[PDB]
Amino acid sequence: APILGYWKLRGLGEPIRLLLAHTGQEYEMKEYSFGPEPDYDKSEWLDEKFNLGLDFPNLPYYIDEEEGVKMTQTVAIIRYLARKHGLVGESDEETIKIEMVEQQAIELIFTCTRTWYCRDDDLFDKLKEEMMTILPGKLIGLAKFLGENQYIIGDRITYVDFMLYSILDYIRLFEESLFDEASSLKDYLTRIESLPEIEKYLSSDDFKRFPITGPMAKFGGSS
Amino acid sequence: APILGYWKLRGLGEPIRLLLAHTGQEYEMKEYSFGPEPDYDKSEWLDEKFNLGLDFPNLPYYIDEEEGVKMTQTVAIIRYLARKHGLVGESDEETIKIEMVEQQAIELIFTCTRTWYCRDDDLFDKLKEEMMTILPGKLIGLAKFLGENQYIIGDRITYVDFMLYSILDYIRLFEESLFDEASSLKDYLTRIESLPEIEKYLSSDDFKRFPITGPMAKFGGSS
Ligand SMILES: N[C@@H](CCC(=O)N[C@@H](CS)C(=O)NCC(=O)O)C(=O)O
Ligand SMILES: N[C@@H](CCC(=O)N[C@@H](CS)C(=O)NCC(=O)O)C(=O)O
Repeated sequence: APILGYWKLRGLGEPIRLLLAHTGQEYEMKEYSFGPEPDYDKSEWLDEKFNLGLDFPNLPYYIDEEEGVKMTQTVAIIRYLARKHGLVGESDEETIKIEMVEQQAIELIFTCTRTWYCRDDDLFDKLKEEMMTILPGKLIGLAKFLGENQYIIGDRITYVDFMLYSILDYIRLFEESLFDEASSLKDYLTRIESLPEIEKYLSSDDFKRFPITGPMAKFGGSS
Repeated sequence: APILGYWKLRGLGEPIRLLLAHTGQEYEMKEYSFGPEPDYDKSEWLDEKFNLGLDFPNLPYYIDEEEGVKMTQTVAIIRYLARKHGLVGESDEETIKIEMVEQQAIELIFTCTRTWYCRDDDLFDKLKEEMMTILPGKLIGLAKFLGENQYIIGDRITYVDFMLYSILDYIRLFEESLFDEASSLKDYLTRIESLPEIEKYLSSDDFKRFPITGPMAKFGGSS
């Protein structure tokens, strides 16, 4: 039984889980809980961080004793699963578009993370006003790149379609208004939400839209 | 004639340039300068940013009219060049270790960037203290992973060796002391610095260890 380990957060792990659900691959979900308020300690992880044989101990991690796989980097994990299930590029031309979108998606995660995890309230407002300036342009870039395609690379679904759903959804829940004039991307999310196994996943009583981030974060973090 | 476009900083562009020098590929370096103090305007870039036909306009970017390549994501760019010059994995097993190291290297960049660019003074101090706490453990992980290997993956150099060089060097310049319990990595930097074409590149009258970061940054922004 392959094992995916992560916090009880959508976070970075959700794209991987969406891919797994889509591809029908069975896995055990190993979840870690933070400690109580007001410090939300990571003892649950830190007591085991070095006992799993991981080279670069981190969450998330992916372990498959049967295939001798033991990894710990989100993008490395998802690319590995994508390669296995044929959800990668088939030309160098496709691979370029895909890896750009991958990296554009990760860029959105870093700009969102640097704000949502900000401790100072005054700095949070500066970071947010600043984000509200930056994000429309990124979403328009994505809409343009997508055009009238069903998925980001065409009518074939790729691993970055799952990486883009999660981050776009998180942003959506942060501020609907950012999508007020982006029906193209809202239509795209709805297309993904209607893939059978995704519908199944989002319907599960395990699934909840929040928490997205850790309990120490200003946005998300709170069921 | 391929064009690589970046600021006149080492930042995310340097790994790509180290690879290009190593592989003997000819390129034009298109550099952008910041404005005068104390605003350091980005006009040189922003005047032109959306007029280059890039899908996700950003620095760095890579353009090759001849092969119809036009990209804007550092990891995507370097992987593209790696694929073309055979500096990628030769099994899925190698590719896993490579992409882990890639992502571990990018993790180091995001930790150091979130600190060196910190707009607040109190948070900068906390982030620097947090960094000093986090980093020894990461470097030790890298030293262990490397062991008695000449390069990070083994005896064949890959693109993630150039990624790892740059970020380890930047960290070295930030605080030597961080390498006290992981001295294996200083030998590794020396091995990289002695590859013929790298030696050539680092010996150039155009090469300087600083500036690493932009001039608005709290560390690394001064030649
Ligand atoms: N909630 C964040 C991600 C949180 C997360 O996964 N953090 C990781 C670091 S990449 C972690 O806690 N690692 C465990 C450790 O500290 O060793 C998001 O939505 O992007
Ligand atoms: N010097 C920083 C990176 C600085 C950098 O390259 N910034 C990029 C962000 S990807 C930039 O200026 N891009 C913004 C743009 O092109 O508009 C480092 O240590 O890596």
